[PDB]
Amino acid sequence: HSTNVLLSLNDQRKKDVLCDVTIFVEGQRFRAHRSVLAACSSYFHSRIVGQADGELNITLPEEVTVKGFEPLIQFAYTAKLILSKENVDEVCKCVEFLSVHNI
Amino acid sequence: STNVLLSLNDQRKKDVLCDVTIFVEGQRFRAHRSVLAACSSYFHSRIVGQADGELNITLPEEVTVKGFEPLIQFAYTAKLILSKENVDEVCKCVEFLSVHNI
Amino acid sequence: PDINQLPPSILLKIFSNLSLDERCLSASLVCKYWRDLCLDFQFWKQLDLSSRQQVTDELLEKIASRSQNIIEINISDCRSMSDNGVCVLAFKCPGLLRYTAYRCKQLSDTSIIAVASHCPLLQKVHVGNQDKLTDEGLKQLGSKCRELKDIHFGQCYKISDEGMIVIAKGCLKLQRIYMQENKLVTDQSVKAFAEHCPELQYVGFMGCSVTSKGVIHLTKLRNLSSLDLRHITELDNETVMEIVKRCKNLSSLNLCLNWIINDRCVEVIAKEGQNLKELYLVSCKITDYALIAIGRYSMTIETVDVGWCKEITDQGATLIAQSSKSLRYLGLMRCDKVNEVTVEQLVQQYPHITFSTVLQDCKRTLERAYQM
Repeated sequence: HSTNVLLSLNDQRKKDVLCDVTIFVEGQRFRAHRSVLAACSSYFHSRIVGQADGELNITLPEEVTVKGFEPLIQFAYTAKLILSKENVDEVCKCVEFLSVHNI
Repeated sequence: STNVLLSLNDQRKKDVLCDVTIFVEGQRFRAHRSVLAACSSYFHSRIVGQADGELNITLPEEVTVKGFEPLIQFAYTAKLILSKENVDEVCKCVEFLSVHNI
Repeated sequence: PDINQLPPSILLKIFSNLSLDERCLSASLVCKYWRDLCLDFQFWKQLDLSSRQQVTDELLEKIASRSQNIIEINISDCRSMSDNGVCVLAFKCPGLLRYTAYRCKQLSDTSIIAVASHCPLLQKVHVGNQDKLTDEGLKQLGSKCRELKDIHFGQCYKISDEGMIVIAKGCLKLQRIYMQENKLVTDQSVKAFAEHCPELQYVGFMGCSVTSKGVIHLTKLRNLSSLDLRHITELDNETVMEIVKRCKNLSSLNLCLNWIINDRCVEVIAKEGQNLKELYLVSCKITDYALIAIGRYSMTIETVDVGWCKEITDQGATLIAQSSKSLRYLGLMRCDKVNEVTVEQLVQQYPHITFSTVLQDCKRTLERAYQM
C-alpha cells in the first residue's frame, strides 16, 4: 500500500537524510520532505510551489507553537497523535487550521 | 489522583464493580458513576437525579458506535488517540457526539 | 434436635430467606419434605426472572402451568424467548398486576396484545427500550383492560399521537407518567386529558416535544407533587410561580438543561420555598449571585447539586458550609475554579461528609469494593 510508502518516507526522514524541506522554529530545525508538507498544510504549499530550488528554509509565525507542532507532522505522516489535556486549546480546530486559516 | 485514575481504569477493565451501564446498539459499556459525571454534562444530567445502585442509559441513534468506542478510553485515561478515518464526528474537541451541546 | 418438627409456617419463613437459585438448587435435593416445601404459590407469585439470558426460551410453559396467582412477572433484559413463549403464558395471566419487560427487543406488539386482553386487571406496564412497538396494540390495551394504573414508555418511537389519547379517554386511574426522547408527540393529546384525574404526582417528559400550551393549563389541578420537565419547550414562568405559591405540596423540581429559563426563577425560589428538598442544576448558566439569597433567606435545605459551574465563589461556598445545620451534600465535579483548602480541610473538619472529588473517590471506591 501507499501507507508503506509513507512509513518508508517517515523512517528515511527520521535519519536526517533525504530530507528536502527544512522548517525553522526560533532555532530548532525540523527536516522533512517536499511533497508531503505540500499535501498537508495549505500554508506550506503557498511557500513551496513557487520555487524549484535545492534547499528550502520555511519559517513559521509565533502563532504556531512548537509543542503542538511536533505531533502535527506526526499526524501528517502516520495519522496518529499523542496528547493530554494541558495542551489542547492551541490545537482545537479539528480541520487542522491553526495556521491562518481562512478556507 | 493519577494512580487513582489508573486504578479506577483497571477496575473498569476488570468487568467488576461497575455502576453505570451505557447501552448503545445492544453493546453495553460498564463504567463507574463518578467518572462519566466528570466526562460529559449530558450523562451527569441523567445520573444525579437517581441514587439507584444500578443504572441504565441509552443514547440517541445519531451517535455512532465506531466513534463512541474511543471516547470511554478518553474519559478513563484523559488521553487523546485519533485516526484520520474517524475525525468529523468529533470535530469540536468538546467531542460533539451528534446532538450534543453540553 | 429435629428441624422438621417445626410447624410449616416457620419452615416457610426460614426458606423465604434463600434466593431462588439456593432454593431450587440446594434446598430442593435435601429430602422429599424440603422439596415439597420449596414449591408453593408463596414462592411462585413473584417471579423476577430478569437477565436470565439464553436459559428461558420454552421454559415459561412450566413456571406458569399449575401456578394460579402470578402477579409480578419481570422478564427484563430477556434475550431468549419469542412471541410464542410469552403469549403461551399470556393466555392464562390470572390477575397479573405488574408486568415489566425492559430492553427486550425481540418482543413485539403481539406480546402486548396477548397480555392486554387476557387480564382485565393491571397496575404497572413498565416496558422499556423495546423498539418496533407500534401504536396499534396500545389502542386495544386501553380499550379492553381499563384498569391499568401506571405506564412507562421510554425510547419507543412509535407512540406518536394515538396512544396517549387512547389511554387517556378510557383509562382514568393512572398515577405516574414517564416518557423519554419520543418524537412526533403532539400537544393536542394532553390538554383534553388534564381535567379527569387530578391525582397525578409524578410527571416526566424528558426529551419530548410537549408545547407549553398544556403546561399553562396546569393551574387547574392542585395535587401535583413531582416534576421532571427536563429540556422542555418554553414553559410559562407565571404558571410555575402560581403552582409553587398555591400548591404547598411540591416534592421535586428538576428543570435541568433548560437555556431560555432565566435566573429569576431560582432567585425567587428561595423567597417562599420551605418544603423544597432537592435541586438538580447541572451546567446551569447561573451568575453566581443567587448564592447569597439561597444562604441568607433559606433556612430549610438539605440537598444541593452544583453541576458544570465555570465560575464559583469559594468564600460563599465556605460560608454556606457552616451557615446551615445539616446541609452537607457537596458533590463537586469538574470544578476548575476551586482552591486546595476546602478539599484539604473540610474532609477532617466535618467527618460527616462524603464529597465527590476525584482525588478522594478513587481509594474509597476501591476500599468499599474490596470489603463488599
